[PDB]
This record gives sequence, structure tokens and C-alpha cells, in this order.
Amino acid sequence: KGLADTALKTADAGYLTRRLVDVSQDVIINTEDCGTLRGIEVEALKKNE
DNA sequence: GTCGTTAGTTGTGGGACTAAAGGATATCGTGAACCGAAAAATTAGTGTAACGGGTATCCCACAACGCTAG
Repeated sequence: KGLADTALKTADAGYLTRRLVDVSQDVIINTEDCGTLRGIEVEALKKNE
């Protein structure tokens, strides 16, 4: 079962990588500053407190 | 009672499925007969030798002196 999972569940990984590359291909650092006052709040990641 | 509307199925159709190497296959069934086309093979027919001068070239050999007297 482990060997079959290894031999059959990497096509899904390749498909995911292909779709991710094609959706993210055009994202390139083009300028230096986007002059934004917006952002995200980052805090510590706690699992089971 | 009857007709159009909306939402939630339900069946059906079209589109995805790592990367590297390699990369050999075998492939039925039959109806006749004559005419035309062109591609190929076979057959029928004609022939030199030295000479005159004069001159272009070649190979092949040799020469291209030295002394004495009027």
C-alpha cells in the first residue's frame, strides 16, 4: 500500500506544481515601492495554546 | 382552474491525470474479358594515304681564336 501510494500519488503533486507555476508565472518584482498603507497583521502561530 | 417562473435536482457531455530513459511489432475475403498505352529492342546504313613548298615548334650538338706582317 505504501509503495502504491508512492508510485501513484506523485502525478497529483506534478499537476499541482504545474497549475501553481502557471498561475504564478507572471508575478515578478517589477518596481521598488508600491506606496501602500495597507498590510497584514502577523502574530505567533499557536497550536493547542 | 390555468399558465409562466424559479430553484433544485438529474442525466449527459467535455476536459485534466510528474519528471529521466526507450521506441521491436502485423495487418483476410478475388469477377472476367478486351482495349489502349508507352516503354523497350531490334534492325539498317557508311569506310583513307601521301604528297609540293614553307614554316611553327621540339631535342641535340657545337661555338663564342690567337698570332704576325704591311
